[PDB]
Amino acid sequence: PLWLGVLLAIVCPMVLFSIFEAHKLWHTQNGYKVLVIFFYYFWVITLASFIRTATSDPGVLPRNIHLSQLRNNYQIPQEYYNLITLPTHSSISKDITIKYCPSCRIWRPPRSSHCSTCNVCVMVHDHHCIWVNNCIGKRNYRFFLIFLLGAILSSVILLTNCAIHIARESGGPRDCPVAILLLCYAGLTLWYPAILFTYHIFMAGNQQTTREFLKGIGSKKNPVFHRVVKEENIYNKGSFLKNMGHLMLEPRGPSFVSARKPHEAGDWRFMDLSPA
Amino acid sequence: ERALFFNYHEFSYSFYEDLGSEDAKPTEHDEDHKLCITHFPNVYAARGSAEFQVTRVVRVPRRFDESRSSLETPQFSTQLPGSEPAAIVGDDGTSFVRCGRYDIGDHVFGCSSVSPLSEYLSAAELAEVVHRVNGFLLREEGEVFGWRNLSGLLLDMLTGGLWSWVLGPLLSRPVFQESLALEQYVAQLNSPGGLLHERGVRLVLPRRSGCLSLDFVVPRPK
Ligand SMILES: [Zn+2]
Ligand SMILES: [Zn+2]
Repeated sequence: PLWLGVLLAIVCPMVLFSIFEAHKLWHTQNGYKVLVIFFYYFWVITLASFIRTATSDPGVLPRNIHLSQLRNNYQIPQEYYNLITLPTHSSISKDITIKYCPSCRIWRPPRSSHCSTCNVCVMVHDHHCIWVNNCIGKRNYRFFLIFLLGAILSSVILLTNCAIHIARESGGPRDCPVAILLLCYAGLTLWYPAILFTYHIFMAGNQQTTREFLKGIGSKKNPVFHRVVKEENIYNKGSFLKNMGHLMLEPRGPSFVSARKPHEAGDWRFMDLSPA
Repeated sequence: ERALFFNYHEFSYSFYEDLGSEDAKPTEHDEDHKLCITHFPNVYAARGSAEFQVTRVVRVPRRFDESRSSLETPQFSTQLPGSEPAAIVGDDGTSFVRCGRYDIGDHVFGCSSVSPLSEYLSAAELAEVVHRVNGFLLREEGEVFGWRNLSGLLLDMLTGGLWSWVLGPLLSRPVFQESLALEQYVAQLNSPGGLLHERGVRLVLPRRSGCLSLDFVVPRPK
């Protein structure tokens, strides 16, 4: 797997800091108790939110809610294949399009998408994060963001802790190598979460989930300096601030998958009704 | 220039068997006598049971041209299927008349876009029920910058991920009142003494049916 790599990278700097350093910062004046406490608190936040994001519900929709006919081994009719264009309010000047996912057999709500790995249709699909090992949907986007933020903050606090420790030891760097190791590891795991957080801020600044961005990239294959703004956003709200607020802080809403009684209680939402 | 909304669940077919003659065979007919599928197999029942042979489902679709919030939060159409601005109109008008036969089970369908739900509910009653369930869904999901969601998110961000997971459910009872409110409303419309109950139509919670269509399980029409 790949989530164990990140779990080891999250639990390793705690051990290396609680075996070697979190005793010469309590009562040595090589550091600050406030800084030790803050580091442990932010590390607990990061680990708990990573476990939460890795075992949470992305917002999957039930299956086979829209069946059509029991003939030809549950064959899909013709009119279900092509797109369907429906009008929006009198204000929004652009109509909307809607499609029929032939795997789950539901009429996809707007902004939903299909994951080819888990084989479910997530509600507001962002991407299938391999590290967390889950689809980042609508009901755990806030947890994903809390994970990135906690990682950034824990790395910065461990960095300043190790820096104030290495700067105040008199015997020279020849008596604290573990502090330098922790400093390097913090400086290395401070980059990628910061890059991901800034990418997500710039995305959500134009009401664009990562899937939508990589789709609208079109024929240009530059995923860095593409003009993040477009003129045909139905889901636009007016400004960068409001766009961020409506994409990141979105309400979770009820959970549609639950109460699995496989002994023939609540069926047709678990039967593999694929054409084969 | 605006595209007109229509019941996008219904699909049509031309090879079918007319009614009135026991020896009807599948032939091609004029478009004015084209078959239109309106009631669908009961997904909410186990195969081979009795209610699967007794009942058919009728879906009130999802709409988008009614409110400013119809894109973020689900909102369902408040019209009887068959009165949409881009629905097929027949000669019978607004009632449901058996016209032909189609898929296994020898189910009867009418050659218009009208729905057998018209045999039980009326426009005003359907509008009232759908409006109430719309309001319940809206106040359940809530607003972005409202205290429910913002307090939830703030304490969640404070305790990492734990308050919504383990620590929260232990402490507060009455913050979950809207889910049980919608459940009670639907169960009361369904229960004896209710509008839907008396007429022979059962409703299902939009929580079960993925909140992507408002389903009415009706008796299998004949
Ligand atoms: Zn699907
Ligand atoms: Zn996935």
